[PDB]
Amino acid sequence: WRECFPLQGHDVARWFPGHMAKGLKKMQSSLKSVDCVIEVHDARIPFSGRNPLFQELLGLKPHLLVLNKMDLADLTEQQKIVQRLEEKGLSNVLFTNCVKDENIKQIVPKVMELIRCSYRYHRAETPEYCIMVVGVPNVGKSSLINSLRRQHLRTGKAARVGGEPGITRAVTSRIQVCERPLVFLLDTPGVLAPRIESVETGLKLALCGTVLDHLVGEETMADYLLYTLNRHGLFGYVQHYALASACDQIEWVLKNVAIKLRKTRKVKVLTGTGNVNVIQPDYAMAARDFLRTFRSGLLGQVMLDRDIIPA
Amino acid sequence: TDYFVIGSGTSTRHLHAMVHYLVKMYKHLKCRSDPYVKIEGKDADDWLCVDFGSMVIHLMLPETRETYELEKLWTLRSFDDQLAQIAAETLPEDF
Amino acid sequence: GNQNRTVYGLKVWRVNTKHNIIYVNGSVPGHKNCLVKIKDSTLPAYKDSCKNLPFPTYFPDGDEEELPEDLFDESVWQPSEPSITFA
Amino acid sequence: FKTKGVIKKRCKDCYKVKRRGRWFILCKTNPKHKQRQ
Amino acid sequence: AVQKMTRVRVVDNSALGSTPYHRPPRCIHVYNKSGVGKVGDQILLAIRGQKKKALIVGHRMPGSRMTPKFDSNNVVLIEDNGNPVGTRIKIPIPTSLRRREGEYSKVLAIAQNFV
RNA sequence: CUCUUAUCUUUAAUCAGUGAAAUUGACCUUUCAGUGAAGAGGCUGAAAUAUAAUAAUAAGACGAGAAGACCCUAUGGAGCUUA
RNA sequence: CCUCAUUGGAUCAGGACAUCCCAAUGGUGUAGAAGCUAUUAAUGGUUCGUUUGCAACGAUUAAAGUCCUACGUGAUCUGAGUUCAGACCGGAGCAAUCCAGGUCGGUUUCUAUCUAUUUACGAUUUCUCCCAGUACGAAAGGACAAGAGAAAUAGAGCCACCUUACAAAUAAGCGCUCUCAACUUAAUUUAUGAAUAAAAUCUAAAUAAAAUAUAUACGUACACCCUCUAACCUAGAGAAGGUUA
Ligand SMILES: Nc1nc2c(ncn2[C@@H]2O[C@H](COP(=O)(O)OP(=O)(O)NP(=O)(O)O)[C@@H](O)[C@H]2O)c(=O)[nH]1
Ligand SMILES: [Mg+2]
Ligand SMILES: [Mg+2]
Ligand SMILES: [Mg+2]
Ligand SMILES: [Mg+2]
Ligand SMILES: [Mg+2]
Ligand SMILES: [Mg+2]
Ligand SMILES: [Mg+2]
Ligand SMILES: [Mg+2]
Ligand SMILES: [Mg+2]
Ligand SMILES: [Mg+2]
Ligand SMILES: [Mg+2]
Ligand SMILES: [Mg+2]
Ligand SMILES: [Mg+2]
Ligand SMILES: [Mg+2]
Ligand SMILES: [Mg+2]
Ligand SMILES: [Mg+2]
Ligand SMILES: [Mg+2]
Ligand SMILES: [Mg+2]
Ligand SMILES: [Zn+2]
Repeated sequence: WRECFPLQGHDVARWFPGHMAKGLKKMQSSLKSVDCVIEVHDARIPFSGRNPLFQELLGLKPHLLVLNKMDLADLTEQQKIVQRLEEKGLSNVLFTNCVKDENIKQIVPKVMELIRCSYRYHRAETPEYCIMVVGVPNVGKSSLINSLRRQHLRTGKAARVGGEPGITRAVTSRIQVCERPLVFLLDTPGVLAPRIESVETGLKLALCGTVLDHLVGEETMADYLLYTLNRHGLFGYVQHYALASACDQIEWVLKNVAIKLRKTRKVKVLTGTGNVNVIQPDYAMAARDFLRTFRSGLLGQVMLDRDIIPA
Repeated sequence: TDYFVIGSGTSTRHLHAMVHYLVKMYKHLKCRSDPYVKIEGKDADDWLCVDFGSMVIHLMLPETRETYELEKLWTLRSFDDQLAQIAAETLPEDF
Repeated sequence: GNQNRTVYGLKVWRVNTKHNIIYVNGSVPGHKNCLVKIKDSTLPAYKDSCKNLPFPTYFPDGDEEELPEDLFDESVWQPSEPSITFA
Repeated sequence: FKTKGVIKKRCKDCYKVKRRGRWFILCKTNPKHKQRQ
Repeated sequence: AVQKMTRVRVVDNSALGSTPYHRPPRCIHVYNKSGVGKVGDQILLAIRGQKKKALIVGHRMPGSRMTPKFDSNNVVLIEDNGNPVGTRIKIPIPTSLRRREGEYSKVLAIAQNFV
């Protein structure tokens, strides 16, 4: 059943491509014309990832946090999350599901009311309220543009929404979202951090799909699912994958998953008499499918940051 | 080697003292034609090994001696319990 | 290629007096059946080592003492000797 | 020995010499006081 | 000859290697001024997300006459302090390791068979 | 790729036959420092220096070519759209 | 009231020194060991990767210097960009079209006429051993010079073995061998001794020494005037050169 995931000797998750650097320059130059800044994030990870530069660099303008992907997360203790987020200095926080337009109406009134309290100086005469959305990759940041684009303007998708990280590269032009308040949105590429804090946060930050999985291997991460999935008690993979009984060993579960999916490779193994190519079950493919089921929410709702939020 | 010697030591400090004394005596005690011997394991904090021309001495702390069990291997050349657990395998296809 | 080159500090391991053969450590420039120039080494270490060697030259006509057919260096293991056992 | 543009004595014991084309202040008591032009 | 990115066979009984894992270990660094690794040369492996030191005890490339050429590139895992990770080695190890400059007595003690 | 290697064919090279092309102010057509417009085989001052081929390299002759690029000009055009 | 657009790499590198390592020294809040600062010196060297479009890291190293040569170098090669003919989104405009906003796609060729150039050298660095776990130091810890041995790289060669070829008598490296002397100096340190009554003072006073990197004084290599029908050659594009009971 294991006790604690081994994290000794593993390295941190460094992704930080060049576009996440040229991008950060454009975002800084765009402060001129931004009334408010919106941070999107993954509801499953309330207190991790969270590129600190956004508060640092973009702290000049008022801020609003929008925890996305709430549908595939456990929000029983949502009240608790707010209490601590209040301690962090994030008075206003929103939970929204982009795909099924949950709670997305409330965002615009709060942005309106939030702006009223602040000053506008050079832009005090402009009648168009332009705000800006930032966050780590694959948090629904581009989707949020479309969900509001339709909810209010009832027009249609305007930003390319994609599963894998890195779809939106550069800081784009404004995208009109509403007509009555005349609210425009600036879409920007996902930035993680120059240096994630801990090996675990970086491991969690890959679970939700924020960083390309091959940078972590997809084998030191599938193991993490089994640990937390069993630890948190969500024994759903057994039924979904028709496993014999609960287990806490990747080599065993991935052996079962691979057989179920009828996937095998021809892999070169090195024995004592010389290299030999032997057909074997796809441990790699099972890890992907095991990861891709979790992320799709069919394995259950999770609260990866638990016992960190309560405290 | 002709002779294999294993001796436990109280602490890391004691281990260094014993190794240094033996090497000092070794140079003094003749061996004028015979070459010199290195002290190995100084980076290690619990196990030091000095290999003379025909004798090898390993000095280690009690726990290190218990884990490695050098005595059993050399006493029981092929019947050591740890060795027994190491089996052989082959590589057949999966069907 | 086809240039004059010199190799420095090659040891002499053995001399065959009957066939006038010299055994020189390592490689020598040129192809087989190529003529070479042999002279005492000019390196600093062996500055005045020709004290022991025949100073003008080796005269066989003098016949002061008749040389063995094969001359060896002490470290050399000669064939027909007992097999080496590093006891 | 610091190579400075102006040489100035710093204590009573410091003395001056003209060696190898340059001016030196050399102090036996305090070697810190040594300067070259 | 072992280089960067070579695939290696851990010949200990240590759990780090012994445990069957879909990926073999791959060399990340060779501790030499020459990039190549031969018998007795340490290397840094990437084994199951972990970076671990190791020592080469045999390889498939030919060597000088009277030395044994193995059929697999054999390696032993050593701790950072230099003590071997595993406690036993049942595969033959060449006797050249004794005289090579370095610390090999600890590994030789753990090895029962010598070739 | 580490880190290249060997062989064969093509081409190359030598012999025989046939025989183009862009290009070309004149040339008895050197190196260094200076001067100069980013600039010198040719100017200033030092220096070097028997004469002609054959086979190689491409630093230079701001090397040679094409209807290439870029900005601006004309009381020069043309296609397209309109309110 | 707003604004905004040549440079990487590969190959081969020439040079500056404002020195990153290697070498010789002054000072210290330099006990030793680690360091800090400055002088002197251009000697050879100054790694491999990952994400990258500029950085961001990993593992090493004695060190991974800073610059100049029209990105040093495209008639040596290559990726961007400038930047277009097609096409989409976002934002403009009544439209055609447009944006120094995104993106995907997307043809520069050259036979070298001239200059210039194409046939030797006398080695750098690192680790281990010893001195010696000593000198020093309360302990912790822990040297220098002197001396011996290993490799790495570079340069020059070779084929007995090994390996890979020609399913040839050969060529290669993944194999093997060899690599050194310093007359001449700079920072700096001594000895003798005047200007200057010293039992002072290293001296752009007369003097005597020691002391980096450099280098060619000093060596090795070369050295012969050379028949040629032709054949042969471990010599070669041709010519040249070697060999011929
Ligand atoms: N289940 C679920 N999936 C969502 C939700 N919002 C977005 N997604 C998923 O997330 C992906 C889209 O991410 P996107 O909206 O482009 O976000 P981004 O952060 O702007 N992308 P990038 O990584 O390029 O920065 C798709 O796989 C989409 O289905 C949501 O509320 N629920
Ligand atoms: Mg002809
Ligand atoms: Mg002329
Ligand atoms: Mg000039
Ligand atoms: Mg002139
Ligand atoms: Mg011709
Ligand atoms: Mg030219
Ligand atoms: Mg006009
Ligand atoms: Mg007109
Ligand atoms: Mg150079
Ligand atoms: Mg200097
Ligand atoms: Mg050119
Ligand atoms: Mg050409
Ligand atoms: Mg068109
Ligand atoms: Mg393209
Ligand atoms: Mg195509
Ligand atoms: Mg394009
Ligand atoms: Mg030519
Ligand atoms: Mg010494
Ligand atoms: Zn003074």
